[PDB]
Amino acid sequence: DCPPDREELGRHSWAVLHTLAAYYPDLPTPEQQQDMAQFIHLFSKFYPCEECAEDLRKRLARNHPDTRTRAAFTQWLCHLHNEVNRKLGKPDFDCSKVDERWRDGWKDGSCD
Amino acid sequence: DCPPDREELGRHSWAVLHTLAAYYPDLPTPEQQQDMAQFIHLFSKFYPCEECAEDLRKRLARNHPDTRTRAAFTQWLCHLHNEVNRKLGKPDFDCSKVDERWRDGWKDGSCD
Ligand SMILES: Cc1cc2nc3c(=O)[nH]c(=O)nc-3n(C[C@H](O)[C@H](O)[C@H](O)COP(=O)(O)OP(=O)(O)OC[C@H]3O[C@@H](n4cnc5c(N)ncnc54)[C@H](O)[C@@H]3O)c2cc1C
Ligand SMILES: Cc1cc2nc3c(=O)[nH]c(=O)nc-3n(C[C@H](O)[C@H](O)[C@H](O)COP(=O)(O)OP(=O)(O)OC[C@H]3O[C@@H](n4cnc5c(N)ncnc54)[C@H](O)[C@@H]3O)c2cc1C
Ligand code: NA
Ligand code: NA
Ligand SMILES: [Zn+2]
Ligand SMILES: [Zn+2]
Ligand SMILES: [Zn+2]
Ligand SMILES: [Zn+2]
Ligand SMILES: [Zn+2]
Ligand SMILES: [Zn+2]
Ligand SMILES: [Zn+2]
Ligand SMILES: [Zn+2]
Repeated sequence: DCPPDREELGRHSWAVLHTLAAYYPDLPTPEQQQDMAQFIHLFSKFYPCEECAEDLRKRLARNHPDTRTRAAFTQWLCHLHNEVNRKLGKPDFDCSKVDERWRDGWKDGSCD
Repeated sequence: DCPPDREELGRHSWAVLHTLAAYYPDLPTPEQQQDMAQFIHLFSKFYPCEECAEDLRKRLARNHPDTRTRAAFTQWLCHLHNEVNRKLGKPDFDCSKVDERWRDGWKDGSCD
């Protein structure tokens, strides 16, 4: 029960972000589309890893969140995460698997 | 690497929320105060535990986030969490300890 470090906070943050994405509507209202884009922007203002937050705001200044549908947003966010992975020398996550990882469980049923 | 369940997602969500609070400014601008209140409201719209999110929106409809300073917000959020703890038959967290838990580490140095 110590304050989470960069690694622990980062993992939990992605878990939160990818989970919210995984359950976002397939057919969001215009308000939901605006709200979710604003949510990601606000996260970028307050994420307390200052280097991380700066990096993120830079990225979002060009690459605005795609919140048009669940499919779009889950893909958008998976790609954003892979950009961070690449910076940190981590492998790309296969974005075609984003639903298995964050909603449905692996196809082999190992999460059932 | 399975989709987090209610318990795992909840723990990580509180970790994220209390950490953002712990590092929020002592002297936030009016824009930061509005932004952080909006951030909490948006979280309440998208948190995918539907019972949880409903519960939260109900609470926030009366008890709006206090984002006036770091001290206020960390306390506000600790109290909000304790309301949820109480519903779930968990003990109250001592809010006077919120900085030890989420920023500084325990006074005994066990986190150093
Ligand atoms: C917006 C943001 C920005 C950050 N910027 C920085 C930074 O600039 N510098 C820095 O050092 N750290 C940064 N971090 C923290 C960093 O990205 C990691 O969270 C941290 O290094 C821990 O890495 P990890 O290997 O445990 O797994 P993480 O990258 O935390 O991934 C957690 C899990 O998510 C899954 N996953 C991995 N990639 C993807 C993907 N593309 N899509 C969907 N799921 C995936 C995997 O199952 C993985 O185990 C940032 C975090 C966030 C949320
Ligand atoms: C906004 C929100 C709402 C939720 N609503 C529900 C709900 O209606 N029903 C439901 O079943 N679950 C709900 N959850 C999930 C639930 O609150 C817990 O996260 C989950 O049951 C796991 O509990 P836990 O005992 O692991 O610790 P959590 O309550 O997840 O706490 C994690 C850690 O935070 C620290 N902590 C505990 N209390 C406080 C506090 N008051 N202030 C600061 N730090 C604290 C402790 O170190 C604790 O180990 C909600 C979560 C959130 C974020
Ligand atoms: Na660590
Ligand atoms: Na569990
Ligand atoms: Zn690292
Ligand atoms: Zn943790
Ligand atoms: Zn699109
Ligand atoms: Zn790219
Ligand atoms: Zn529970
Ligand atoms: Zn986890
Ligand atoms: Zn106040
Ligand atoms: Zn109360």
